[PDB]
Amino acid sequence: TVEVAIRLGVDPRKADQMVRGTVNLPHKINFRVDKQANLHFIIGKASFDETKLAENYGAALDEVLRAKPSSSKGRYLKKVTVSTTTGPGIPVDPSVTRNFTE
Amino acid sequence: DVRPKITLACEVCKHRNYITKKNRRNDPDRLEIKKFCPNCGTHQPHKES
RNA sequence: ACUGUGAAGCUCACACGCCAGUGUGGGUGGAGUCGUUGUUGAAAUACCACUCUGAUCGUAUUGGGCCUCUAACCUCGGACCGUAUAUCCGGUUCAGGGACAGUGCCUGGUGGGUAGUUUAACUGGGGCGGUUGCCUCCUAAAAUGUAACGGAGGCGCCCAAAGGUUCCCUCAACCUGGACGGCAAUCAGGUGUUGAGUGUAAGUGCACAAGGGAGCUUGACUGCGAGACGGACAUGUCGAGCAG
RNA sequence: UAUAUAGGCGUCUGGGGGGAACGCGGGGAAGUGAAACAUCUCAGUACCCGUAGGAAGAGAAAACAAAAUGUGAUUCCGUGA
RNA sequence: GCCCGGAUAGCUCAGGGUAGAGCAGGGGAUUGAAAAUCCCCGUGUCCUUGGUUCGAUUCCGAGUCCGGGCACCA
Ligand SMILES: [Zn+2]
Repeated sequence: TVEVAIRLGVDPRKADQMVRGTVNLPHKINFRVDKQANLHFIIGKASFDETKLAENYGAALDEVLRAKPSSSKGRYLKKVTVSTTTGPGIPVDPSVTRNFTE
Repeated sequence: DVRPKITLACEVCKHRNYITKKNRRNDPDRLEIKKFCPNCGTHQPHKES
């Protein structure tokens, strides 16, 4: 299917510049930035409900924004991908950061 | 500088109240100490910056 | 996850390849690999999304490097004309260079070629040498202060305890007895009133301990401060006590 | 040299130079002061160039002001200081 | 203050699952002795601390001693 995969613009090599999150949104998971500065979550795909996971996706995004490193330089959220199992593209717009369910 | 100048900031309000000197070879860690904080009005833990 | 808009199995080609085999497309034929697979830090080469390392394709933007062409611009190359006199000047035309060079604005480099200036004081004359601020002692003439290139030294730090508080203790030296052990290590008994020690020079002090040991701890605070010391001035120093 | 132009003839009308001070537009020092000196001052002074007039320059808001229904072109004096 | 580079045996110097190479030093061998050559050794906190990783000389951070160019109006 699909998931929530974001590319945080942070340098994972630096010890200080490490992003770790933990959020809960029913509508306690653990998120760790890869060694190549990527973040992946668990979500559905395009062929699913509309507002069921919209609240779930919004809560997780706020966790990443609140956990942004202080020393991060440049754009923080560069890309978010919701591409299906066989479908290409389907990239979520990174500009949406408040009141997703609308 | 062996003995550099350090500033102690309150844990709660984060105000910088005191400045002193410590040996950074004998005490490699950030100095932790309880000092009076005028803003909070009471003795609070202070930490090096 | 897959297959008849046709799997494997063989064979046809290509690229990588430690030719061990991988990946791509083609054909015959049609009914497959796949989950804990057993070792493993990591399990599936079931598959998917993002991505790293190199390698390669395309469209968009984007910068540099050259070769050309002549029409800008250049020629103290030639020939005519103004012009009777003209190695000036200008114009016409041929021959060459040619978006280079020259010039304007902006910008980095070299720059005694030139210009404006600096290059201390003390001092038994000046130079050479030495010194310049702070702390301690003597000279210093028993209050305070007192000069000389007079006599001796030290400082431009250190300590998170070597600061605060409560409680406890008494050294150095000598004598006597003890396995290595001796003048001197650790043990034991006696005499021992300061001769030891006080982070660091000297002086004044400290055995009542300011010296030795231990438990807790951050007052190495905030707002203030009667009254004084010292002083050309600017500096410097002590302080009971009130509240949090 | 063709269009023509540069140029050449003829004729009218102006210009040139001087002046003590004042005006406008440009170029622009140093001694000196800082108890030295380079930023700074001296000073846009001294001097130099171009120009006028009886005076010159400026002048009729693409202005001040601050919620007041406030002034209302320019120039020059006194305060503001 | 900014940007790069160097530190690895006694000496010089190459290097995510390697500590190595050439000279030195010790014994063995060749030679009639001697020299010149071949064999086998000993030699190492990979500047020092920490981090990522199953695993670091190798990647990252800080610090130490050098070197080069530039910036520096209490
Ligand atoms: Zn506080």
